[PDB]
Amino acid sequence: QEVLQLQEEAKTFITRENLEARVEEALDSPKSYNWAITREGLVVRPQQK
Amino acid sequence: ANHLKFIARTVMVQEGNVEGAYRTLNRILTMDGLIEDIKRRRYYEKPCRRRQRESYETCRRIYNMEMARKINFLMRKNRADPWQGC
Amino acid sequence: VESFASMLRHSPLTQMGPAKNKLVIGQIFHIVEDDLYIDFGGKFHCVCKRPEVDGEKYQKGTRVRLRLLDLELTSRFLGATTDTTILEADAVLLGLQES
Amino acid sequence: ATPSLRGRLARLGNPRRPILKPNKPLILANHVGERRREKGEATCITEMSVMMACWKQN
Amino acid sequence: PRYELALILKAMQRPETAAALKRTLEALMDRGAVVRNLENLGERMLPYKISAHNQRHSRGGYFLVDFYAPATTVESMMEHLSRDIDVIRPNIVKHPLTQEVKECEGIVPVPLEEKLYSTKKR
Amino acid sequence: SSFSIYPPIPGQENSLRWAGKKFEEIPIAHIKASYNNTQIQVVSAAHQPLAHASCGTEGFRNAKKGTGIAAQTAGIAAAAKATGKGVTHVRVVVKGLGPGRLSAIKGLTMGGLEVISITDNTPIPHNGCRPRKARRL
Amino acid sequence: SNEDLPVPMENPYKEPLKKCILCEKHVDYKNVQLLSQFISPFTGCIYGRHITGLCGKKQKEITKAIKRAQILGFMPVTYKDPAYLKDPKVCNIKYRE
RNA sequence: AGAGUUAAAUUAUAACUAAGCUGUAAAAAGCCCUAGUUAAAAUAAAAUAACCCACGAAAGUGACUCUAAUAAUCCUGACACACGAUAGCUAGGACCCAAACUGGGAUUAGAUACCCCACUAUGCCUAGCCCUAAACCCAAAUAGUUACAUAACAAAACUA
Ligand SMILES: [Mg+2]
Ligand SMILES: [Mg+2]
Ligand SMILES: [Mg+2]
Ligand SMILES: [Mg+2]
Ligand SMILES: [Mg+2]
Ligand SMILES: [Mg+2]
Ligand SMILES: [Mg+2]
Ligand SMILES: [Mg+2]
Ligand SMILES: [Mg+2]
Ligand SMILES: [Mg+2]
Ligand SMILES: [Mg+2]
Ligand SMILES: [Mg+2]
Ligand SMILES: [Mg+2]
Ligand SMILES: [Mg+2]
Ligand SMILES: [Mg+2]
Ligand SMILES: [Mg+2]
Ligand SMILES: [Mg+2]
Ligand SMILES: [Mg+2]
Ligand SMILES: [Mg+2]
Ligand SMILES: [Zn+2]
Repeated sequence: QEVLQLQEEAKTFITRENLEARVEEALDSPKSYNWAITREGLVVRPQQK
Repeated sequence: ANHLKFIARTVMVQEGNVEGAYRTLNRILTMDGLIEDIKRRRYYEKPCRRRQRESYETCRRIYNMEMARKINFLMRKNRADPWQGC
Repeated sequence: VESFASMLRHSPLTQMGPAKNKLVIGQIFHIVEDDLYIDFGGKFHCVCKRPEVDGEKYQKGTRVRLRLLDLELTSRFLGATTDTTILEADAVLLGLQES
Repeated sequence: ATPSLRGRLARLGNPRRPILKPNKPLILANHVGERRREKGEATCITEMSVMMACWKQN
Repeated sequence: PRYELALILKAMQRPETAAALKRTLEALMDRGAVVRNLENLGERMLPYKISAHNQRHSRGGYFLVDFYAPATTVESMMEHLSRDIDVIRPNIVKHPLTQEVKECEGIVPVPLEEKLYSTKKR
Repeated sequence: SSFSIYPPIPGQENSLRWAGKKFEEIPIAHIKASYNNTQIQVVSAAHQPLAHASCGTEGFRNAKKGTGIAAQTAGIAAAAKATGKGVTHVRVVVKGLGPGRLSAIKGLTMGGLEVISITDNTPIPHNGCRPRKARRL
Repeated sequence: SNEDLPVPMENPYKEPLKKCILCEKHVDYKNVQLLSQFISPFTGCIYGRHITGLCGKKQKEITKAIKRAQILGFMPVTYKDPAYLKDPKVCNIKYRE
């Protein structure tokens, strides 16, 4: 399973060709790692702003 | 020093009463131990001496904590006694 | 003849399971000013305060509805060999025996 | 919640090294202590100083 | 994913940023790395003022680079990012997705400790 | 009435003024309250010093300038010299833990000056230099 | 041959164990929001268990994540970042009374 | 153990502003090439978390990152082997701050002390020595039991 999984993920890695495209791609798409918790044990996410 | 100024340990006074704002500040600092820390850093305190303090404090806290717990548990039974002059 | 085990197994006090949050029926056998001494039938009486609503309806002999928290209030404290008993039970007085 | 007592005191059974060395044994006593009377500080000092300024001036 | 590169870049325009990211990743692939992904956490005001390369910096762009690399090479990449004047501050952490979460089964309550003292009657 | 204890961040649209100025434009009253003496300096938002008054400047001498009274007197003085140069409102920054802390603050108010925010910036090392040894060996 | 005698089973009634707000969440130095919850707004101190109320495991994860963030330059050290002031308040401390 | 890094302080150093600053139970001496604010490398030390109790054989270890890594299919065992807090020694480098010594100031009958100010060896890094501590949890290692059973106190009593 691990080898197959990595076999899949490898399609997506950054290479000498993808460099130009991928970089310009990532410069377009900001991501957040941010989220908060509630006293209940619940996750709260910011993107609803 | 490299942080932005005025965002920290800052209280804004309300309706111009300053004594109250200051009280609030002092409570903030007491609560976070900043006051005890400031006071304790005036002189140095050698490591063994500090070890001893921490241990004494924790003992003290355990005892006060537990005594308090027994007070609040026993508290019901302070009511007027039913059986008087039995 | 009924073996003790047989009795214990079917008793209402065994039926209850854990006594936390159980609705129960209890009866007031003693009063000091606001203090109602309620026997709900287990072991120790509990003691609750006379409510504000219909205060005079609570009299020695009355029956009331209780929410049982603890069957006996007991704890161990720092340095003690055994627990300490308050010799009381913990209950919340709900209302009186709606009937 | 009370701080943990497990492993803390130095005992024949305890594997590790002491955390607390209690000065006197941790056993709840049967009485509490008597409340400490408040240390006094001077009173009216502000009004005094204001009056003293008023005098020095006039 | 094996290592995580936390890049804080000097805040600049589009092309120059893109350039810095490109040359950075290239350096990574030359120290023998395999780059999995490139993430952009945006540009913000830095939490405090950061002094690097005779500049005192206020804002910065944030990026993550997940990559696999031979253990030997972290020192090398580190050296490299050190002397790049476009990097505000570099760091390389073991990728947080390698460590897996064990299960808090819950909080085991700790009973008060007993028999700390003998049965002496005072 | 919603009143936040927390100050108004610079990047925020937040509208509060005191005599038409933003929270940032208001002068700063620095107060260093140290065990033998208290010093006060009122300064521009842009950090040009407006006024300076200390317990020493106020003509107390060695031990007396430790006390609260002294501190208050320095406060009043500072505030006078300040209002001369036309500062109505001021944000207090209290540096140090001393006998003169509170006193110099409410001396700033007594002396006809208005305190909006009161900040404590006391050096708290996160363990830099080792302080001098304890008294009475 | 008495059928009414008790059976040596484990306690059926026994409650589940209470959980840290985070049991099986993932604390990551990269999100300063979650972290900045367990800080004092005025000082920047990290709160204790007796405030945050965490499994020792998580209190530890939180501490380490905080310090990591603070030095990698994600999160400010001396004050809670003002943005996150109005997020939900998990901790038990009361300053203003 | 290596290598890399730094938030809070602190300081060289300028820029304004003020005449004082420092210092005590109280003073004096010291400094005014000082003080407050604004800027700042190096050095050293590692708030809070920790009301936690983990790692290491012990001594010890609690800023961050990465690399290497925590003997034994696990009985006891030296004078043999390898380590071992602080202080101290040798050589080279560092020096913020602390500080034996010493010099000033008080105190006192005296004060070769306690208190105040300066400053040094030293505390740091590299390399080598030195092998000592109330190195004490004053409780040997490994398996066990809670039976019999109170000198006293303390951290209950015991078997192999
Ligand atoms: Mg061990
Ligand atoms: Mg003793
Ligand atoms: Mg001695
Ligand atoms: Mg710094
Ligand atoms: Mg130098
Ligand atoms: Mg003189
Ligand atoms: Mg630290
Ligand atoms: Mg082993
Ligand atoms: Mg052996
Ligand atoms: Mg040695
Ligand atoms: Mg040495
Ligand atoms: Mg030398
Ligand atoms: Mg020296
Ligand atoms: Mg000195
Ligand atoms: Mg002398
Ligand atoms: Mg070395
Ligand atoms: Mg030792
Ligand atoms: Mg011995
Ligand atoms: Mg042996
Ligand atoms: Zn948990």
